[PDB]
Amino acid sequence: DVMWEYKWENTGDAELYGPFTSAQMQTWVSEGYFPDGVYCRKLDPPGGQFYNSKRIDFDLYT
Amino acid sequence: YMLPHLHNGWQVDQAILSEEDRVVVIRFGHDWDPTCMKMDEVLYSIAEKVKNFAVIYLVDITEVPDFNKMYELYDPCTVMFFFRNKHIMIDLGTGNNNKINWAMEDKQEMVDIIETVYRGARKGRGLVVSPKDYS
Repeated sequence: DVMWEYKWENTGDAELYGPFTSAQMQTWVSEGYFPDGVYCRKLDPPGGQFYNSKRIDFDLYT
Repeated sequence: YMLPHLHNGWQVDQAILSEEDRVVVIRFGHDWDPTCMKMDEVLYSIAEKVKNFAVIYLVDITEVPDFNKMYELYDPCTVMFFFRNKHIMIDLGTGNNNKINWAMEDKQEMVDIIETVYRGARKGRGLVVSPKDYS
């Protein structure tokens, strides 16, 4: 089971958005809500490292 | 607690052939090579972390030249990925989807790549995208 968080800008100040399922992220991608992508990471483990969601295949984690 | 090495083509064949549920990660190069030294330190330090879904092997392409023509192993350091006997391609944004041929010393980054390869290939993808664009 995998969970995501994302922010609109790749900065230390941008608001991060609560825990989301992979299916949730996939739905938002396919519905045009991240037209330039968002900076996302898995919530486990804590390390993080943010990636542009445009390069993330959320369907791989379902 | 060194990384395992394979010493001939036959051993490499058996290793690629032997994992039903783990990515076979192969570093083609030479221990003496500086690029290989930096890549090996990454692989060594993440081997335990990824061990459930990836096994890493080091191959000296002087001792084992069998694949040099096949995979155009002309770079100092080449990391390639295999799942269920199949070469798994990764779009790294570099134009070459066959291999990682530079020492990336970002540990977690390498872990994330291997995990993407594993997850992709398990779902039958022969091509997967790397989370970060490498230009």
